[PDB]
Amino acid sequence: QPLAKDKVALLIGNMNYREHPKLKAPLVDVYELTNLLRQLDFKVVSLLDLTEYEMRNAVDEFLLLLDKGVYGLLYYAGHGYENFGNSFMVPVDAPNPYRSENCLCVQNILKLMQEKETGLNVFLLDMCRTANIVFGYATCQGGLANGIFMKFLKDRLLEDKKITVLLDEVAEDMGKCHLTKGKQALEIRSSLSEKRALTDPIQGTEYSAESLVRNLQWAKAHELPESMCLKFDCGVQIQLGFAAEFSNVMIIYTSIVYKPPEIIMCDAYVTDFPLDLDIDPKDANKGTPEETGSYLVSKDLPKHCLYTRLSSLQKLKEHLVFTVCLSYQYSGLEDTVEDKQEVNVGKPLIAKLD
Amino acid sequence: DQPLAKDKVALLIGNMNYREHPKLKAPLVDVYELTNLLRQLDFKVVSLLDLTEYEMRNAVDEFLLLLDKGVYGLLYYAGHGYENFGNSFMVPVDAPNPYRSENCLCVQNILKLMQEKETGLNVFLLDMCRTANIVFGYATCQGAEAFEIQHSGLANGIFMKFLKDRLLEDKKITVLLDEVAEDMGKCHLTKGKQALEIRSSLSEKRALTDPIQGTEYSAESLVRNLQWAKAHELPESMCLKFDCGVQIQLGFAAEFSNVMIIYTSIVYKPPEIIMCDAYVTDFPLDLDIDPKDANKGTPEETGSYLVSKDLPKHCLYTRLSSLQKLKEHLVFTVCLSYQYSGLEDTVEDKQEVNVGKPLIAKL
Ligand SMILES: CO[C@@H](C)c1c(Nc2ccc([C@H](N(C)C(=O)C3CCS(=O)(=O)CC3)C(F)(F)F)cc2)cnc2cc(Cl)nn12
Ligand SMILES: CO[C@@H](C)c1c(Nc2ccc([C@H](N(C)C(=O)C3CCS(=O)(=O)CC3)C(F)(F)F)cc2)cnc2cc(Cl)nn12
Repeated sequence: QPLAKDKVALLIGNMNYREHPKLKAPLVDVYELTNLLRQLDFKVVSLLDLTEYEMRNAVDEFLLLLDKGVYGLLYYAGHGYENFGNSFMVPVDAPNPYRSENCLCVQNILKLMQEKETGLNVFLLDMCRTANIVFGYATCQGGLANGIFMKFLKDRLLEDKKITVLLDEVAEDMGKCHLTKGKQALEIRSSLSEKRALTDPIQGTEYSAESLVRNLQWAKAHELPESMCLKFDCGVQIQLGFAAEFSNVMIIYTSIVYKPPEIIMCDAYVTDFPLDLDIDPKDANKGTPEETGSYLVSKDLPKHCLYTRLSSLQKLKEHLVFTVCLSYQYSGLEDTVEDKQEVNVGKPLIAKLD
Repeated sequence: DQPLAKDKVALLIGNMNYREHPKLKAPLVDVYELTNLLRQLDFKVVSLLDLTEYEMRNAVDEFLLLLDKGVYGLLYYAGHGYENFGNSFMVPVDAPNPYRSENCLCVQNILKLMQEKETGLNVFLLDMCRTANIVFGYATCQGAEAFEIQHSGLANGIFMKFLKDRLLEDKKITVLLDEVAEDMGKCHLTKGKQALEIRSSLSEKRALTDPIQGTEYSAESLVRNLQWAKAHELPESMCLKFDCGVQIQLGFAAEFSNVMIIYTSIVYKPPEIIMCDAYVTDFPLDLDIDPKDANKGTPEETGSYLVSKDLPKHCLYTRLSSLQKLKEHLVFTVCLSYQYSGLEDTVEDKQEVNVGKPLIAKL
């Protein structure tokens, strides 16, 4: 029975390009793929909208996890560039027109992967135009629907079959669909000489330094701040919540859980976020998570709160410090009272790394 | 439902006799055996040994013109190869030492031309020594180290030994090749001697065993049949009669599309004649036939080990390789040295023969 020493996955979805058309599918697809891989016991890091420097750092750190026998999976969705026989992943800060030096060369990553003694290394490119390496290269021409590749991949990914056979079925499913024939293509390259599957069990978990390094890094990237009850001088109590949508996207939500009898009406809101997050106050404190651009973790969030989506957590170099304001009017009075409390929740999710 | 092929054509090239590089042995057996397995799957096959740059570019370009809509193509190359700047190359027998890209055939350039075809299935197999529905098998093996114990020259190469055991399966070509890759992985002898990468954009259930689409007489179909029929035309057997009464039969067999075996035998000898030798000579200079290799008592003495079994026995054999170099009619002389009963004098006679342009030279 083939076994994995560990299962690690890096998933990058680029959508909000500074000088190129915006994509919608990577958001839904990276989130879908993250939960499918968690079902197969992968430790996953999922990141949205990365610059060149961020993507190069993420890919280099992912490659350091590929110790002998480890199963790796690198998925990229976004703009892709093809030039002089090479393909390139396009970061969100790419100039117009594309230049090689600003993008990540796919063949350079494949060359770095061939140097590893991984039990399985899957590299999937879902682009808009022995190492045991399986490379899938999906290409399509330029609301919450999946992209073509993920629509077919998600319905086969949990199969207990050799990864090459399973990807071959995905390519055949696409060729049997009229939507794909003149819109989407799939190319698979493989030097897999053994029976290896994403479903293969992880080997009897020892506590070696090598395995502890891999678990530590992943554990940091998943650290959410604990829920907080803020107590104000006037008696008002605000509950503060934190949810992870991606490794670099966190949803914050607030609710006035206790309002004293003597206070007619009160409003709470979050403000003064670190400037490196670039939070537009007009997109914060929404009555629904969907209004923040958060449509995936929405269902699993408490109701009747105010929501703020904190994306770009990878850009935070300091502690996440922000303010909770309170505007309350006393009974039988004509004054609006303001009071604020600073909150330091440390370095959440991917910002926990350094 | 059952996928169909409009037609099935294959071009197999095996380079062994390098001018400035080491000689290989496995392409001879591998190209011969793969030809016979493909014929069993109803492919029209062209098999060529030892091609120069010019010959290879012509063979590949002419095979690419056969790839009409719905056609199943297979290109197989065995010989020296090299990878330079992400591109791989097929080395022709006239390539200088060291390799120069302009003298070699770029594999990526060929794959690009295949992409422009509406083929039902396009299979490109490289067995090198170091929409289109394309399936590309890139096999690379370690060049034989100087002190390694060599085995028989009639042994299969590593890739073909594994491929021949799966090739006839009625299974999707990508799955079949994936099983070949896995068979090589289980064999620990191949761990550092043979590698195999499979690249595929096949989007349908295509197999080499798919039946050919209800055989027609269209112009486009007849064009592929005609070119292939020309490359398989052998001269018919001849009976040469000499003044002395002796009759000599001259026979012809094909080993490869560019290798023909000629054989002579005495079919009638008058009782008054005792000694009687027939031998072939005056071959076109372009073929470069060494007379020391001609007129042998066994096919194996000419370097012919594959069609030997199907050749008539008790003949004199001559192997004519490099038929692709023949630029005019294959004209040669059949000599007769004989002796009458009771006489010490050896009498001589000869007859010139024109057998047209055989096999690949018929193009
Ligand atoms: C080994 O670590 C774990 C968590 C890890 C990865 N590491 C990783 C991911 C993203 C980044 C980038 N970061 C923070 C910067 O580039 C920073 C560098 C320091 S800085 O001050 O410039 C802030 C930006 C990005 F993409 F988020 F931006 C860097 C490292 C990658 N894949 C996996 C898969 C699994 Cl499982 N674990 N894993
Ligand atoms: C469409 O035709 C058929 C027979 C055909 C091919 N054609 C083909 C064409 C040229 C050559 C070369 N030739 C003669 C020259 O290069 C000559 C060029 C003119 S010349 O006078 O210089 C002598 C050499 C070589 F390789 F033999 F050398 C070899 C093969 C190729 N693949 C297939 C597969 C199937 Cl099925 N049919 N098929």
